[PDB]
Amino acid sequence: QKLIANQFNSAIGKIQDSLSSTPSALGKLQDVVNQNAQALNTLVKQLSSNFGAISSVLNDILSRLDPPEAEVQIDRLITGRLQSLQTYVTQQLIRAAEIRASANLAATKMSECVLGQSKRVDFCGKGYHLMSFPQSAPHGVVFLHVTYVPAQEKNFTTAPAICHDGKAHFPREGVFVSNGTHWFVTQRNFYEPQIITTDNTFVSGNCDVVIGIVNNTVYDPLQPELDSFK
Amino acid sequence: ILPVSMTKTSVDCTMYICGDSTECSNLLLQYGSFCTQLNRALTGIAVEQDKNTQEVFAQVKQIYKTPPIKDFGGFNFSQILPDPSKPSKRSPIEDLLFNKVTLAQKFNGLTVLPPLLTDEMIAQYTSALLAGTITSGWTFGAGPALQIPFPMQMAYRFNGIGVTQNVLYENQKLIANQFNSAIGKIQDSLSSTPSALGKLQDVVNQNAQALNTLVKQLSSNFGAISSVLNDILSRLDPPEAEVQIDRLITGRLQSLQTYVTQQLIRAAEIRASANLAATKMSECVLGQSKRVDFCGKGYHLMSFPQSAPHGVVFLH
Amino acid sequence: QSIIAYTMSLGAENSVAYSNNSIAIPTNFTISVTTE
Ligand SMILES: *[C@@H]1O[C@H](CO)[C@@H](O[C@@H]2O[C@H](CO)[C@@H](O)[C@H](O)[C@H]2NC(C)=O)[C@H](O)[C@H]1NC(C)=O
Ligand SMILES: *[C@@H]1O[C@H](CO)[C@@H](O)[C@H](O)[C@H]1NC(C)=O
Ligand SMILES: *[C@@H]1O[C@H](CO)[C@@H](O)[C@H](O)[C@H]1NC(C)=O
Ligand SMILES: *[C@@H]1O[C@H](CO)[C@@H](O)[C@H](O)[C@H]1NC(C)=O
Ligand SMILES: *[C@@H]1O[C@H](CO)[C@@H](O)[C@H](O)[C@H]1NC(C)=O
Ligand SMILES: *[C@@H]1O[C@H](CO)[C@@H](O)[C@H](O)[C@H]1NC(C)=O
Repeated sequence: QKLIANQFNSAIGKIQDSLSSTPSALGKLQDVVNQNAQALNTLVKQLSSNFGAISSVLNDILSRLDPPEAEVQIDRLITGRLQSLQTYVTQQLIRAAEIRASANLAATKMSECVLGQSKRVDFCGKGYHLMSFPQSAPHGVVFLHVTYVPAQEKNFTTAPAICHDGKAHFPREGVFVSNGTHWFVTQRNFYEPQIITTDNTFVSGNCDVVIGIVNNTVYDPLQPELDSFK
Repeated sequence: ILPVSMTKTSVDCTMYICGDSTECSNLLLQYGSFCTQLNRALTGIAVEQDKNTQEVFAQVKQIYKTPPIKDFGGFNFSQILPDPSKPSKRSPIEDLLFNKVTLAQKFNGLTVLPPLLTDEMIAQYTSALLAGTITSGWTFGAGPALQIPFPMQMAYRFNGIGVTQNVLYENQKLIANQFNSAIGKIQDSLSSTPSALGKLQDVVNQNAQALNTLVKQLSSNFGAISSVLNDILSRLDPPEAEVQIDRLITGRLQSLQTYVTQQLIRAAEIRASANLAATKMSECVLGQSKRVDFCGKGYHLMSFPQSAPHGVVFLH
Repeated sequence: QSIIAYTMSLGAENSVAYSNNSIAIPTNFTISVTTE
């Protein structure tokens, strides 16, 4: 417990340094702001164009020109400005459609990773999911996924089954390993070996169909209780 | 079969609309900055297409290989691993897929940019994924790769769907034979159906039709006296030829805007499948799926990825 | 001190010591925190 708590504290200490020292960590949140600003600035700047008219501002066009020769220039300017507004509206629609798809995923991740524990691989982090915490951002959300990563592996030799008294024994929820001479039962995700016993193994069939079976002895808990009772 | 990316195209306004005409270029300058934003949108689409292929295949930082001696407990795996005999280093199924789908011109300021990841790199990525999932189970998607004999990994995967370990061990030869027969029949099923791979040819044909339609619009009067700028200029007074020039400019600009908008919509719909292929890779390939009808039809055991011209093929 | 142009390297390369009666089991773990 103490080692795990210390590891968690150190990992949650490192994250602030990683966010601060490394720049451009929030590029995804800034790209949308930059795109919106660029689109709006382009829309505003398009008011200085004349689209073939003698002037851009309407005041001078109405001033120095008679109405009969002004109903053409004004109409051309109106057509240009309407065509400039339509594209902005359409691009905003497309960007909103993209942001909605990016926010549905955030809602799904919140529901299925903060309020529970995820079993799907690589949905929430790299490793085996334990828990995650949400944090707010200027226009988004930041998740801190806590995961479990194994390390310091060692190699053994294994067998699929154990033959004893003409019976084949399979592990219940583990594997059979060997440190060179003896045989143990351990969980697959962590090395914690135990003596082979008729409690963590079950019998099914004999030792002819299975290929790769080995020979060993299976401890019986009833042996010493018989001798203890006179 | 899932498509992950399409071709990248770059369009130049000046060459497409004007055609190295000084009068047209000077006259076009009064419309503002339509072409800067058109080029920006096309470049954004191209960069998105480059990003799409990286999130599907580039999921392993390390390149694994299968041992030179192959004895996987009776399972064949010869139809999916790369073949040293072939000079392209591709599996027979990948070769069949590449032969089954087959695809040029460059005019009027329209260019096609080559992809960043060449097909050899995609094949290498898929080979690494296969050689990692065969000799190491699903452990290489969480931490370091840990070896485990293949029959034991299959016994692990049988426990996931609720069948005890001994079912596999007492039926190992039968299961191996069934798997080999299914793998063998997959090639014949894929090769003898002329519409199996129609999810990618649809994309290719749609892009080709769009590009062909865009170029065909260069030969329309739009109300002017000719579709060629030089013929208009030579057979009319250039001081009073601005009406025809402006009409042609308006028509060509409208065509370009329509093409760009439809390309944006198509890219938005392609990304929705590029984001599904990555999820399927992560969940079916790097692990085992308990979700119903996600990876195949039935109880999932394992999946194998195969590359395609512009997609990916999963064998569930 | 210059600008160079090379061909991409896909990543680190290794081979797993696969055998038909060999297994590797981790003996420790680490707790990591990610950002998204
Ligand atoms: C593997 O672990 C077993 C279990 O401890 C070792 O067997 C022990 O060896 C010591 C040293 O001779 C004895 O004092 C113990 O009584 C043994 N215990 C058992 C369970 O019999 C064994 O030496 C280790 N190494 C190998 C290669 O098997
Ligand atoms: C681990 O691998 C080494 C390789 O040289 C081998 O000698 C050793 O016996 C293995 N450990 C086992 C099987 O306990
Ligand atoms: C592993 O391969 C060796 C070499 O052929 C063989 O002798 C041995 O019986 C095999 N073990 C298994 C997994 O049955
Ligand atoms: C293992 O046990 C079986 C069952 O009694 C016996 O027939 C065999 O000779 C023993 N030796 C082996 C193959 O390990
Ligand atoms: C796989 O099947 C082929 C069929 O021709 C056979 O020649 C080969 O020995 C088998 N084993 C492997 C792994 O290639
Ligand atoms: C496991 O890692 C911890 C990290 O502090 C270390 O203290 C410990 O000695 C390691 N033990 C093993 C089993 O490698």
